[PDB]
Amino acid sequence: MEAAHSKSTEECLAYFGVSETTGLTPDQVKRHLEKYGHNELPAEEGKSLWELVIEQFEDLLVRILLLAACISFVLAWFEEGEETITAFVEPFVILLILIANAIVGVWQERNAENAIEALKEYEPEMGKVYRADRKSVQRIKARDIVPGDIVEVAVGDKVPADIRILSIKSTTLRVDQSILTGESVSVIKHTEPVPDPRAVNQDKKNMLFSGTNIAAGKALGIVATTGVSTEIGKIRDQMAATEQDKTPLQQKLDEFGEQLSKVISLICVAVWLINIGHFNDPVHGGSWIRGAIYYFKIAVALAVAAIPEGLPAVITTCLALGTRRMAKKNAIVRSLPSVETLGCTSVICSDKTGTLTTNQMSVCKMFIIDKVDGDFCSLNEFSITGSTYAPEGEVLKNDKPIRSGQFDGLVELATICALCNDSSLDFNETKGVYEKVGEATETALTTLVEKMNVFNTEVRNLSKVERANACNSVIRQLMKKEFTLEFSRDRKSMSVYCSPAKSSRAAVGNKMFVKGAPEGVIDRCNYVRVGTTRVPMTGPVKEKILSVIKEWGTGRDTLRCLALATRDTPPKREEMVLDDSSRFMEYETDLTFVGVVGMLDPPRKEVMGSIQLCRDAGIRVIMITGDNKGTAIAICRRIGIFGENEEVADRAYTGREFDDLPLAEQREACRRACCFARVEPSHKSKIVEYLQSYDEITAMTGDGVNDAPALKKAEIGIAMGSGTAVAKTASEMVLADDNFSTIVAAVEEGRAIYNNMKQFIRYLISSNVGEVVCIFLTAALGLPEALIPVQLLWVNLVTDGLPATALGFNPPDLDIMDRPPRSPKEPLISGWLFFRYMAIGGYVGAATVGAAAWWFMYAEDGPGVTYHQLTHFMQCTEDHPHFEGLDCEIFEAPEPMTMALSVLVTIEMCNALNSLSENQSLMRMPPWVNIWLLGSICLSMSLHFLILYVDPLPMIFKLKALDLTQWLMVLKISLPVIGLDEILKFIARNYLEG
Ligand SMILES: C/C=C(/C)C(=O)O[C@H]1C(C)=C2[C@H]([C@@H]1OC(=O)CCCCCCC)[C@@](C)(OC(C)=O)C[C@H](OC(=O)CCC)[C@@]1(O)[C@H]2OC(=O)[C@@]1(C)O
Ligand code: ALF
Ligand SMILES: [Mg+2]
Repeated sequence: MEAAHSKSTEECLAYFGVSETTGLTPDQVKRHLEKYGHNELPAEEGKSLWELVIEQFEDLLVRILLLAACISFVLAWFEEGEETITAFVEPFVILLILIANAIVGVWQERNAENAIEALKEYEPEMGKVYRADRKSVQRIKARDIVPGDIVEVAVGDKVPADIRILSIKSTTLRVDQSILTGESVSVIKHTEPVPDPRAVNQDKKNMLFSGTNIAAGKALGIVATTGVSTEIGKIRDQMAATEQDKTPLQQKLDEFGEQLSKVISLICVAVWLINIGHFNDPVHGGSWIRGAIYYFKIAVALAVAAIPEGLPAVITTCLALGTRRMAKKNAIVRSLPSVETLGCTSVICSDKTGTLTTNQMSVCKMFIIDKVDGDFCSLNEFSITGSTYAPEGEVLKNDKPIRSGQFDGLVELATICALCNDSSLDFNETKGVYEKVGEATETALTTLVEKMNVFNTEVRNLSKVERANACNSVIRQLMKKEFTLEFSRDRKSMSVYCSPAKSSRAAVGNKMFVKGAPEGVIDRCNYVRVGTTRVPMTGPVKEKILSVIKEWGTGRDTLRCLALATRDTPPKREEMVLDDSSRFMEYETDLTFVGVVGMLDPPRKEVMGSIQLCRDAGIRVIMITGDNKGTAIAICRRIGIFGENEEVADRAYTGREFDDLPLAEQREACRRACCFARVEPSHKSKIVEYLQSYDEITAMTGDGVNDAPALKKAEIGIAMGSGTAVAKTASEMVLADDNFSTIVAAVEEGRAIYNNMKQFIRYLISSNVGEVVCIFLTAALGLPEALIPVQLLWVNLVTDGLPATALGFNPPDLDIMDRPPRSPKEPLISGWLFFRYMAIGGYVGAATVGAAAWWFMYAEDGPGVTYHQLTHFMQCTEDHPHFEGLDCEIFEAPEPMTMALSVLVTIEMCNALNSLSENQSLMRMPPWVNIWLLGSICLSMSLHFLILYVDPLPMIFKLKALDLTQWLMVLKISLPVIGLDEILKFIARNYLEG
């Protein structure tokens, strides 16, 4: 039934044609069960083991490096016995790394908790219905409940489905709807209709929502909707349909390989144009079948030279280490890719209760009457410190500590708070903290009484377990609570009947202690207590009292206020009719006003500061809460989201108000407003989405089940360490410490990491440039292969793979948190940096090819072959005449190729020092600042030797160690790089900007 909250009890029964007295028939149940399905949230299992892997290859650069791997195997057959000892060493290491990351890849992702699983933990296994099937109530499987069922709920019960309340059995039905509002306070339901068809959950006080629980009372209702058609279902649907977007960095990479596929494809065809001068001459020394082999080989070369493999492993390494670092800072990162995105945050959306606040109601102000005299009435106001349920704190009179026991009014105020209470305190020994037992607004009263210690009870030596209710028990010993007149909706107050301890039932001196909404209570008072005396309530006194209640109830504190009173001469136990509550208000009459207490859920101590720091980093903070607007705005002023006196008419909205604005208005509203109150779960995700429609990287921080959709939606969802499992499993990070401050340090860590990732992302890609310049030259220039695609891999995995990981340790800046969030679009390489790496790029390309063509012409132990007979090195065994000198097997010699690889390596070992800073001369910025980089270059050079000496290696790589005569040469061809880029680093920093 849609909109059951807007209809009457009769209309709802009619709608399904059911009897409140008998319930559905076995037929009706079967028909409904088929028409609506089972009352269950569809389970969503994670991707299978097979999927995870396949998804691994889904990457373009990965599918291009795989295609080349195949062509590298198809042509792995065509080979003779000269090198028949190593023919498939390439098709091996090419797919070895592919399946290496693929496998490991799934070793991180397949390890994740499911949010819907956690969510279904709010689904009860059992429910209670009245089926025509039989007379007494049946207890069946919740999933077997259907719309139209007549259900019964009782205190402690976890509501089975979205139900329209039919009849409330007790005086009141109290419900905890924190899974939908994040507020634990008991909501008092009723059965009357709620007209507005757009009423938010907080407004549907005639409905019971699946997943919530009964705090107190017994009720009968009719099921309106089940399964995914419930409020918890919408939460479930927003979490199912999600799939976090690709981080900003991943997009830059996906863009890179998006072009690499175009550039390479274009370079191949490019070289093709330079191979038309051999197609003309009518020669049969190379058929088409053979003629194609050339291209498929040069292609596999370009691919392995372009695709900067190894990077995917360098990144994962930096992040993994960062995560360990952040964990030390109390920030558990569940999604590595989010670490980078957190530094790029411009807006932080935050839940209020239990996130910005402690979620522990605390009484911080209270007053009693001082003296009365005609139109003059003065109050004794006090303040109480303490923001938790712990009995730690003091009572302040004018900011100066005092003893409550001195004031008689406070002895009575405390007596009422201890007696007119159904809650208590408890010390959780396992957790080492004090926790409430029962309602929060009542435990605040319990806690206040322990702090006041109006009878000066000796408590310093009691165990924390016994300290929890010490002072309350003392008071419970003075008066016996005969019975309590439970709260009534038409009274807004509650009272308890008490007789003196150790007196006869006939004895005189009984009292009623009242607690309630100030208006009603104060109006039933005809007297005001003064110390231990009592004088008549008069217009002046009443106005004095109501004036301060008004200030406290709506100010910069907007506190929940309770008036405490007592009936000095209550009715005789007998003449009281307890079974009829409409008679209670009259019993709670002729009252003596005693005092007022003011409470609120405080903010966490370190939140104002944390938000100021966020502001410094150019990050805005917005509040989105299910709690009411008045207290939401109050808290916003207390933590600095609003000015103590700022006008917020257009800067704060309730969910309902927001829903009224048209779409374009809603959007703009998210840019202007900083406080959204009395919202529903989907309102939070919608706000985050609007924020994202302006291309802002938004973080969401919360602790409730109602925060899940938004947490899921935000680029960076951050859950409170001591919050719900649902929130945690939907987040990218968890603040084990529960401090907002931690978020700030995580953003800082996020900015620093990316800065370092920026360098080694350039370093590696840079290297890959010089490589392609090489393969390009020795492709349209005729020359033999200076470097084979089976060597590059090792270089881009171990040679550069080490300096990279070393760069991820560059010392971060100081002004890191004084600059505004960087744009998601900010490119890695462009402008002068595009050219600077273009020069170094082509350079290495010819720096290697030059060392190869050097071992021939201007060489030593090599044939001084002329450049012409060098480029035509092919025509040797076919054209002996023209081209002739030595043996035709000196080209594929392990010398020329082993001369270019030494250059490439020596260059990149110098380029890693050039990447220690964008526009900074290595001389100005000591290349030894990063000790891990120096030691890194060593391990690479040593491994460059090891890949020569130990024969089992240079065999597959086709390399041969060089001596001083040759090695000294490399140092003089690569070393000049600390100049080109050195001069270039001067240009930008002296002719562009700094
Ligand atoms: C792997 C190696 C290379 C050389 C490659 O093809 O990189 C190109 C390329 C695809 C881009 C370019 C390279 O393009 C050129 O250098 C122009 C053509 C000259 C080649 C001559 C043939 C020998 C990057 C690498 O380099 C330079 C030095 O100019 C910079 C940048 O890349 C980034 O910002 C890094 C993103 C991870 C990208 O223009 C980028 O395309 C984009 O979409 C960007 C925005 O990304
Ligand atoms: F704790 Al909330 F909205 F769920 F402030
Ligand atoms: Mg909360």
